[PDB]
Amino acid sequence: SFSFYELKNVTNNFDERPISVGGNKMGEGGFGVVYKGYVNNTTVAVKKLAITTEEKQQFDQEIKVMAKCQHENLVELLGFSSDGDDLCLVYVYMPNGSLLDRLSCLDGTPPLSWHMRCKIAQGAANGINFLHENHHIHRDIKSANILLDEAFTAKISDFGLARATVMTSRIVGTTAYMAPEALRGEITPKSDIYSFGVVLLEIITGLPAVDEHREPQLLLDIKEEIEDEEKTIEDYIDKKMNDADSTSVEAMYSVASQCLHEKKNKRPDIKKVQQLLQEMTA
Ligand SMILES: CC(C)Oc1nc2nn([C@]34CO[C@](C)(C3)C4)cc2cc1C(=O)Nc1cccn([C@H]2C[C@H]2F)c1=O
Repeated sequence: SFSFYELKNVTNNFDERPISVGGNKMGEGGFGVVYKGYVNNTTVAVKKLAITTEEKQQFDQEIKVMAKCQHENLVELLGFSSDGDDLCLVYVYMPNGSLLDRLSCLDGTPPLSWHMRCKIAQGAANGINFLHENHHIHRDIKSANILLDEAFTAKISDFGLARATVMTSRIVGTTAYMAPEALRGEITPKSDIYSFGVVLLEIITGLPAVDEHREPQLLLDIKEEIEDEEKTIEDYIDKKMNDADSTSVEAMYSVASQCLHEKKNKRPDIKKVQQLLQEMTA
């Protein structure tokens, strides 16, 4: 447990400037802003939450799922702070930031090699598999919620939407990653698989999941382009790599394609996805 005074103190008073300019801001999600902190001889990440105020519930839920789900491919939650002006979650610092940022080479980081893209996709599937085995649905699988430590091990983060077939009157998620049935209110782990297909296309292409100036705007729509023979896989392979063999890139694309089936019951389950990603680099 942490106090707002101490989290405030170790974040330079929640300095909103980017790290490069001298502040503490590392990024921001839909629901908060993430700051670097240095507390008790340890670098940490501190998310200050910031949707109706009752919609506090997320803070509450994030703590319960972290208690249950601990795994090599899941971010570790260090502590929290409910006292003070805002609420705050403290996590183990992830030295290579998010997969989203490393795919865009944000702040000058080197492009991820194909070999490391392959290991990261396997690691992220392992984290999803752990969640579904423990009867959890993440509901916000995306490359911004896959973080990378100093070994480039993938760790799933941001459990504020996770849940323990069923409809909800409160649809949540990130639209550019969301399966059709999840957009329409369904709660199923089959939807996490769909979102993971989009993440696999980010990893293949280096492109963001949505781009209003791009044709097509939604990355998941390049699957139909390739199927229609309007483009090839090769047209979309990230050029910022020189170790991407054709065979294994097409193999991961095929995985991404099966994940992106419109009909949830035609999608592979996470165990099949794990097996196929394993076979890719075997
Ligand atoms: C993605 C962004 C928000 O976080 C980070 N960006 C970073 N960039 N760099 C560098 C180093 O060299 C560079 C050139 C790349 C800058 C290091 C980073 C560490 C973090 C971090 O540890 N971030 C989280 C840890 C734990 C959890 N969560 C999420 C729940 C939310 F809080 C995190 O976000």
